[PDB]
Amino acid sequence: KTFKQRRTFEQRVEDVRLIREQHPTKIPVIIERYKGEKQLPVLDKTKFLVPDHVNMSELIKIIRRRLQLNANQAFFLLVNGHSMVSVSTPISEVYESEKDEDGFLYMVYASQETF
Ligand SMILES: COC1CCN(C(=O)NCC2CC2)CC1
Ligand SMILES: [Cl-]
Repeated sequence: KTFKQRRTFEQRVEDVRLIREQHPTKIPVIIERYKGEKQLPVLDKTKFLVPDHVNMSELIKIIRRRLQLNANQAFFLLVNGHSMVSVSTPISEVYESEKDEDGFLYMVYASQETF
């Protein structure tokens, strides 16, 4: 069901190396609905190539637009299993400190802060 379940560590590592080769300015991001989630839709896809200069605050706006949310729906975005310390950090900086050992940056969203 989840991305890590669908692809071998080898396949995830090689895909990241290829994004490096072909999409060198992009951060490879996996974005997944919380398995417990009732309110928010699932995304049309899992793997997002994010320009490396956008900050976390803009990536939240992008995903809320991708989900076609309205002003008073709640949306929480976990990175590498935990709350974002700050929405102002550029995603290039977030990648270097929060990337998985496979080379992807793993995110999960819910309507609840208590996932
Ligand atoms: C904000 O992230 C989304 C942008 C679209 N995307 C791309 O693949 N980018 C376009 C270009 C061919 C690589 C990943 C999802
Ligand atoms: Cl690029």
